[PDB]
Amino acid sequence: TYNVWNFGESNGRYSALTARGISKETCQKAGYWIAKVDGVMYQVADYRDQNGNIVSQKVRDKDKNFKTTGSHKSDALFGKHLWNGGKKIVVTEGEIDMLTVMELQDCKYPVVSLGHGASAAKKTCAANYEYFDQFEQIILMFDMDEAGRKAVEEAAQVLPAGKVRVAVLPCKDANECHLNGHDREIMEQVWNAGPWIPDGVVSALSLRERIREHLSSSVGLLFSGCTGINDKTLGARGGEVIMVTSGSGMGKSTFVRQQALQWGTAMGKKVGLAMLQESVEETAEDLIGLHNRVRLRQSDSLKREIIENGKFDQWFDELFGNDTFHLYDSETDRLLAKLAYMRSGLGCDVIILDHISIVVSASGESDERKMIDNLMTKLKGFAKSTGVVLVVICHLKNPDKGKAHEEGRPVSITDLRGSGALRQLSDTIIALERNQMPNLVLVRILKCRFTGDTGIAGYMEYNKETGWLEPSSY
Amino acid sequence: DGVVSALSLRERIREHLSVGLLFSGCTGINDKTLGARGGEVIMVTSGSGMGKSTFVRQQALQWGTAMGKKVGLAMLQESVEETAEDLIGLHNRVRLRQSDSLKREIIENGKFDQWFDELFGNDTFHLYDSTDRLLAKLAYMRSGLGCDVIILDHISIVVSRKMIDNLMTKLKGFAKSTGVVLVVICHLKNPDKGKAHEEGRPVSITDLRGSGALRQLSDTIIALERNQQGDMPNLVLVRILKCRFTGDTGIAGYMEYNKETGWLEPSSYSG
Amino acid sequence: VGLLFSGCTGINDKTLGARGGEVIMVTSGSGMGKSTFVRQQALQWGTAMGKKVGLAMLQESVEETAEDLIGLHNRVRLRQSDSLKREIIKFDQWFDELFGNDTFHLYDRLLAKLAYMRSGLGCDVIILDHISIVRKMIDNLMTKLKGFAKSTGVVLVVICHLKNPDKGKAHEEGRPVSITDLRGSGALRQLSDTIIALERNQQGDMPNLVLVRILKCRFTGDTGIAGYMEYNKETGWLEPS
Ligand SMILES: Cc1cn([C@H]2C[C@H](O)[C@@H](COP(=O)(O)OP(=O)(O)OP(=O)(O)O)O2)c(=O)[nH]c1=O
Ligand SMILES: Cc1cn([C@H]2C[C@H](O)[C@@H](COP(=O)(O)OP(=O)(O)OP(=O)(O)O)O2)c(=O)[nH]c1=O
Ligand SMILES: Cc1cn([C@H]2C[C@H](O)[C@@H](COP(=O)(O)OP(=O)(O)OP(=O)(O)O)O2)c(=O)[nH]c1=O
Ligand SMILES: [Mg+2]
Ligand SMILES: [Mg+2]
Ligand SMILES: [Mg+2]
Repeated sequence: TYNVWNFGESNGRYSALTARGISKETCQKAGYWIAKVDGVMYQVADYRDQNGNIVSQKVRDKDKNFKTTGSHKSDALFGKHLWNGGKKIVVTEGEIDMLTVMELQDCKYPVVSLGHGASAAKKTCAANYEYFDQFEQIILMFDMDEAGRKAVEEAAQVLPAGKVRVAVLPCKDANECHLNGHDREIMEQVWNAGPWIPDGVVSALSLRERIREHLSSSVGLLFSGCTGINDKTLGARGGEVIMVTSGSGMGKSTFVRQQALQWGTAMGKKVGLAMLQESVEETAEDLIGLHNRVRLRQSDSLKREIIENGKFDQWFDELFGNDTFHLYDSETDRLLAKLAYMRSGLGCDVIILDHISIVVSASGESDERKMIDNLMTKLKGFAKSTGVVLVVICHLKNPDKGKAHEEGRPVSITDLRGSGALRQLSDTIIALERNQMPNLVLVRILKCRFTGDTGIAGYMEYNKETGWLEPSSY
Repeated sequence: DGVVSALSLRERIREHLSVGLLFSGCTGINDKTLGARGGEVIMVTSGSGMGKSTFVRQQALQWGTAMGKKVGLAMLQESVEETAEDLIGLHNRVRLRQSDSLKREIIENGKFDQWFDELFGNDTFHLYDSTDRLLAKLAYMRSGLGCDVIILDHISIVVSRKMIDNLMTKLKGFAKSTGVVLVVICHLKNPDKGKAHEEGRPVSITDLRGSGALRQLSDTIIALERNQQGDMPNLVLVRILKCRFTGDTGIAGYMEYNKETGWLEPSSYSG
Repeated sequence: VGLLFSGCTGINDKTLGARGGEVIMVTSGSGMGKSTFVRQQALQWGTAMGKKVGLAMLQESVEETAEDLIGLHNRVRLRQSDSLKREIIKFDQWFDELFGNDTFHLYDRLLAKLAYMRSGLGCDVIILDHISIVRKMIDNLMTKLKGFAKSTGVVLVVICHLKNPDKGKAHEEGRPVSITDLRGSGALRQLSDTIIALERNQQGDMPNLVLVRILKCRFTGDTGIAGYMEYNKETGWLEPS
């Protein structure tokens, strides 16, 4: 705080470092020494300019604190003044790493250190562009941490290209490789380092193993109720978005719960339901009677009879014997956190997002379209990063003229309600239509990205006594 | 001052003029707009699921092998393994992704490595893995790789009105300074009256999402249309919408899809 | 009367040509031919008029806008014929025929360059090719250019664009460009002196018949349909019919 501390007025001494692994000759060469002020021994490093004049002290205690004695610039490097050229420099992260590298080479290669570290490296590298122009190769030697990789990624932009090489280490940095006897690896990473490879670009030649293992694993997961759906779309796949549409009360949820039953029972996949039309008391209740080929909630006489005889526990045990059903009950930020907890932690493979029109209309926004677009692209980014089968349910809008959508109207692809990016970022669109013959439902495949065949996929019938979607003939 | 006289400019004009890249399939394009040139930003437009990626992938495949120029992709929409498998299947005439029993054959026969080194044997193709960071990556590809064709697969997911105008001015300044051939895919807006774009509706230049400067800062716009719920779903119509260098616009030709192989090949059709 | 226009000879029949101190705007859509129409007036005011012309190609480079002039003066579509670009490389005789004088001055912060072209060079026709790459920043720029044109008295021709129509056909298919269709703000139809619009049926029977519309005139005042020009794809000159 006061001024540059002189070694005479602070009882200075140039000695070795036993617990770090640095002899006294390298500390005599650089200028790292120890003062005795305020009783406790304080270590101190010296900053010089390009000429060689002392500009700053840096004082560290026994409990790893920092203390600048005065004006701290950004164009001041720890270890810069000793060299004024050369063919190869090694840039470190901390300050003991410079002593570590100059210990093992007997002062033969120019080694500099940063004055801020990895937090403010871009500021001290942008102002130091002119010092690195007189050099021929630059070897960056940072930590093997997240902040170290971020600093070596973001600090190689302001430097001249073609000279910046990055080395890897099995330690944290150079000092643990100096302590643990790994003095044979750090001497090879200086002379032979890794060339340019920024994250984001991938060469087409060095991709053989990933393409080899990628066509080995997924694929499959057939549908149910009809054959033409699997004849045209070839099932549901990881990383896709299948969007099922209908009118009002046309059977857009019954088909999805039937597919959830077939995918949770016949194939053994963990299924995560996000039902927002009803509570969790109902969407786990109808599956019992649907597996037992009846209508459970739609008959009051059978409810008391299965309460009395104890058959309800038998029906609960024969269905939910495995942990294959994860329910959810009802901002748009925490819902994706729930889906990430269902995908990463518990391990779901089929995630159903029912009735999306009450997560874009229940949020307070002035403009609905940008919110729908941002939600859809963030959900697609989630489904592409994790790679999970994701079914999403949305609705239709009002026609301009003619019949209504709930009386046999053939739907078009522009009838999706809310925006026009619901069909641009979805991977399969299935529409269900019927006419109130009140049970003849037809399936229209509007868009398929995997195959190409669209149009009428088939016909089904809804059973009013059991609750299944049976295939018909017509 | 940075003014330029037209008197002391003789050698710069003489050294400048000392056709360009051609399109594969629908040979009425390179007769009408006279092929692709350096410093161009080409726009590709169609409806939802009409074959924009399918059309641009064949152009990448035919500019990566028969011309010998470096090709840089940017698949912002999907993973690089999918587009790599699609390129490998498309060059060897055999539809690979949409066949399950054929993918497991070539990994155990050992001829997959015979397919891999035939087309990726050179350092031609360079893939990208998913605002200013993407521009920095593309500028790094152009500087330290020297690629001639750069493909941007989906511009709608880049937007996370003036934010699109600034991006388009920045891409135009990049393609003007570096002189790289840039291909950009963009989408159409929701029609408010009549049929949809997927049932053969003539696409105008008005239908562009986001802003209105997508047609004021680009050099050429190619639209593709095809009747989806119709009699045949593969006969496409190609429409040139704007060309600064030639000017002649309109209907170019017709192509079919060839469901077995996947090559967009031209065919004959009167009207 | 002042400066005359070459092609569409109903303009100087209606607004009596251009005059000093004016701000001329050409408003058309994408693919209508705004740069070719202003290029022709740049060519016809540098050799037949004898006036110093200051260009500002903010949209294109300086190599294309010079080769375009060299080709257009010699009746040859130059930049699009590959065989003729290597046949003539007689090129220096074509070069010193129109660049042998000190008439044309191209351009590769902008107002300082324009004030240096007016003061230090003596240019009387300043052409600004693209304005959209530069509500406050547009109107402030228009008032600064208006104060500059009032202080100096230089003819100024600036290209701007049209907005996106919300109902009906587009501007590229025969819709008449009204006075409302201007981007940025509403001061573009209040601070200029004349507005010339070009209309041509792109997706039509013939794409090479442009109609010219006058939208405003502070001297004569009469507006409406001017005439009809053809393009002559072999040559490239907009000629009236
Ligand atoms: C498809 C179909 C449904 N139904 C009955 C079963 C159910 O009681 C009801 C539809 O079941 P739901 O799936 O609950 O209705 P929905 O999802 O279409 O409506 P919403 O948009 O509000 O979510 O109609 C028939 O009777 N015949 C049929 O063909
Ligand atoms: C071009 C074409 C594609 N197809 C089908 C089969 C192809 O595997 C599939 C590929 O279409 P895509 O290229 O994936 O469609 P897209 O990229 O334009 O749409 P998006 O914005 O969602 O990315 O389309 C046909 O059936 N007939 C055709 O003529
Ligand atoms: C006027 C006219 C131009 N053309 C052609 C010649 C040129 O290739 C092109 C000229 O149009 P441009 O002058 O380039 O149009 P623009 O400047 O308004 O738009 P932008 O630069 O953003 O694209 O059109 C014709 O074919 N017939 C015509 O009548
Ligand atoms: Mg429902
Ligand atoms: Mg695509
Ligand atoms: Mg122009």
